[PDB]
Amino acid sequence: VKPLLQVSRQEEEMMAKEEELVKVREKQLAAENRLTEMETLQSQLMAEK
Amino acid sequence: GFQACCRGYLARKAFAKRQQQLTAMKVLQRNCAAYLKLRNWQWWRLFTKVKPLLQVSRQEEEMMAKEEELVKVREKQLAAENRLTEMETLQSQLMAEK
Amino acid sequence: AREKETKALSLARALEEAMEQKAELERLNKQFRTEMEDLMSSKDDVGKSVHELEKSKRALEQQVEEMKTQLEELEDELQATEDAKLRLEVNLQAMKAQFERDLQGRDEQSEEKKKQLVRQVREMEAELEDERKQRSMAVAARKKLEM
Amino acid sequence: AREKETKALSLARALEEAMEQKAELERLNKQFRTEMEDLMSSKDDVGKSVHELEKSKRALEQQVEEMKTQLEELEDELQATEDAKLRLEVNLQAMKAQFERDLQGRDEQSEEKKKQLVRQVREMEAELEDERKQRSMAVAARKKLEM
Amino acid sequence: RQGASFIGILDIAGFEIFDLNSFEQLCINYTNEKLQQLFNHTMFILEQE
Amino acid sequence: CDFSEEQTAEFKEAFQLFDRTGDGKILYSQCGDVMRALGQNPTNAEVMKVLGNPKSDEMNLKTLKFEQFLPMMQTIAKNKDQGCFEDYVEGLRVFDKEGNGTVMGAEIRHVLVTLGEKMTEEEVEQLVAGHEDSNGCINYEELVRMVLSG
Amino acid sequence: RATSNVFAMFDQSQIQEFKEAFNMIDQNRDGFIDKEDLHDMLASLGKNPTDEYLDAMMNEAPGPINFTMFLTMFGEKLNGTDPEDVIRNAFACFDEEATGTIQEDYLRELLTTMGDRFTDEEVDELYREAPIDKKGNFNYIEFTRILKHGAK
Amino acid sequence: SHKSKKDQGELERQLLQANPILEAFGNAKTVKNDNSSRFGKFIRINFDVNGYIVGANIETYLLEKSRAIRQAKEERTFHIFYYLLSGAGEHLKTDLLLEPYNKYRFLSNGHVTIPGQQDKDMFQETMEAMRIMGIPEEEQMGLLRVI
Ligand SMILES: [Mg+2]
Repeated sequence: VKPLLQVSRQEEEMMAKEEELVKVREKQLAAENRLTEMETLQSQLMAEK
Repeated sequence: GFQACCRGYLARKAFAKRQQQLTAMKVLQRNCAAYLKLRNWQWWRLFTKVKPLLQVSRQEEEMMAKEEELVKVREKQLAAENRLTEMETLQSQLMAEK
Repeated sequence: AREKETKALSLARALEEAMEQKAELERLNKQFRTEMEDLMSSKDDVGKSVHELEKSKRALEQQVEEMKTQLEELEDELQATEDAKLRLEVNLQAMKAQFERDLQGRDEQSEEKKKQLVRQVREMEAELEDERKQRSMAVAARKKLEM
Repeated sequence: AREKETKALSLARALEEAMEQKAELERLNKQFRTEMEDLMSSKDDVGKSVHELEKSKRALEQQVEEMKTQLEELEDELQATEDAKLRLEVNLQAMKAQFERDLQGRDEQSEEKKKQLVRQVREMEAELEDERKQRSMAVAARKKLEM
Repeated sequence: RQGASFIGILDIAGFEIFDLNSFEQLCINYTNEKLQQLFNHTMFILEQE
Repeated sequence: CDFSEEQTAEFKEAFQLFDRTGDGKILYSQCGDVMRALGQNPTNAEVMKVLGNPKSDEMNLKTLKFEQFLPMMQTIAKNKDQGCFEDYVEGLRVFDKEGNGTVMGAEIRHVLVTLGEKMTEEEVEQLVAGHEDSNGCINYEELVRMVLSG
Repeated sequence: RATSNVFAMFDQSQIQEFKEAFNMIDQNRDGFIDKEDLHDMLASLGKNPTDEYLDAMMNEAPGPINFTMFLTMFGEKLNGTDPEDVIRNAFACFDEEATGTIQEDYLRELLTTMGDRFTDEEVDELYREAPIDKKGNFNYIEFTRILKHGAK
Repeated sequence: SHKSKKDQGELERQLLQANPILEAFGNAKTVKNDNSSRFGKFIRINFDVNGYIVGANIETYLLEKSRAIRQAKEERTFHIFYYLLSGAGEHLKTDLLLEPYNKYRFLSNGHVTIPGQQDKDMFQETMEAMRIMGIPEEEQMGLLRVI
């Protein structure tokens, strides 16, 4: 009966939505951290220049 | 004369604020008055304990809301990574200039 | 004069109340005249249509019941429409506050980032401003030597 | 003060007139009701029952008239309420659209002022470096004098 | 830090004479003489200029 | 009365909305603010005048009935010292030292707090709040027109 | 109380939720709560004890309760209440900084002073079960959950 | 910034504490002034376009650092040396290795008092001033350890 049930399909779809959201959210936070750090490196290299 | 106009405007604004805040209070206190008795009613506390079970009967809106959240986050992260790589290449050029 | 104005207002209210009482007593007396002509002239009569008089009374009572049940509908309809208006009012006000929150957030982020730019620019302008004075000193010192 | 005092006292005179007419009708109607009910009481009991039937039927007719009047007044109140609710819904939509426009205005103003700031800042940096060069020239011309 | 205008408040070390005056007092009394010349210049010279 | 009862019915409610005696009465200090809430612009001098020059403590203690408040409103409605927008803009321009249609918010605050019937700093900050620009300048024509039309 | 069509009191979603509730709550699924159906549910969901005294409330809705009667008895106590979102929006008129909280004393003052007034006893009777902070913050956001989805 | 959101503002409260601190470390009792400052300072207070305070900057001049080492026959060194030595608790005396006034030879006159003051209370006042200014206890202890 579980392959017949729709609720399991809706839960699976919600989990897929959440998982892909989490992937893009992790990339968002990592990209923000990387940009901030690298920008501080760039600014320090400007001062050294 | 102009101070009388300003003080009138201020009093009138504060009155309108009181008027809406009083309608909000009427809603709030009427609802809480009904709650005070209904809170203690056996059938209500029974139904509310059943409610988590019947709440399984639910609409699809959270999945599309998560789809929108995904899209917004994805586009922001792509922009952030593009700006990061532009800044990093510029920083490497600053290394060459140093 | 403005005291007399309210004295007159109060007495006008009293006069209007007494006149409404008089109008009601007139209605009563005039109805009682016709009812006394019924009491003492060929009427208060039996059997000829008393089943129809009962039918009319029952139909009137039925119409009162119909009006009362329609009122028991209209009272809840008015209650529900008023409650809908209250939901409208409270959501509208909260929406104005929410849009004010959005406007403040727009300013908070945009102005903070831009003002950080303007701060760095102002710190650079402080150097430009001191360079103005250093140049003025240099040219004044040369004019002091040129003599 | 005097014209309004004369108005107040004339209203008081009218109030006393209405009050005395009210009291006159009060005792007149009490007497008349007593005389009329004695003519019911003295009549035969079935005819007396038909008088109470007609009396109650007339009162029930007035009751149905008052009921339908009240339902008409409540219908009008309900219509005015629904018109007000629709007005609030329209005003909510207009307010939403207005704040949307204001938000787009804030976005465009933020972008425009960011661009203006950065562009003028490039000019400020160029003129700063120009002032650096011209001050360096002034001090070089001084040193070439001192030498 | 975007200050549009400022009020400055100066409180220098006041004019000193001890039983033993040293390099510290020379610099203090020089500063007091400079501030007094600022008063004289502002009041009597810039005014008439 | 020499006044339209249709709005007297509204004034009864708007007066009652000031409720803090627990009944159909309100205290002398409120009288000016209820008159300003009903749409008139009485000066504090006018408020004291119609109240018969009460003492500053009596203002806290003595009270009006609506039957006494209605003629107060009528007196202020029928006769007034109120100027107009075309006058007030000419008054504000006295502070316009440059002719651009703008005046300094700190100047307008200082003026309103110090001259005439002095306003509190809390009131005046609520007045100027939202009329900021990057220069601290208020456009007095629009400030006056907004306050007057408000 | 008034006798209108029952649907006017409830949004379609709310009466649909009551229909679901009653289909779960009727236990011998004859279409009616009887006292056994009630105590069966009460024991099945709740703890081991059963309280026949609750039969003195089942009787309150006359006869064996049809879904229209079940809805009637809930709706007549539930009337005079409003959605969670408008109750949060109502609290927003007082929490001017949108902290999500009002002070315990300040909410007591607000409730006792104006409109159709609460007694201080009724406010304290809210506080005897409402969420509260020993620092004084009434976290009204949680109170809106407790008033509709909660009650532990 | 007096406003509808009426407050005891942070920058106002901190600005008032700056002088008690610089006076504790900078000032000393000479024969001419019991609160002789021994440095010059220029306080620059910055105002926005609305005339509200947004920042202050304190510049100082010519500190008489030599006073730390040696003093004339009725004078004190900088007040903080006496605030610490008299106001430190036994745990602080132990942690900072503090000694009687007669052990130190940089305190040429030993313990010397100022009429109408108590160094043990001025110590607590100075530490409260440092707390209000937001100098954390590790930095306050760093200062006292260097002293
Ligand atoms: Mg059953």
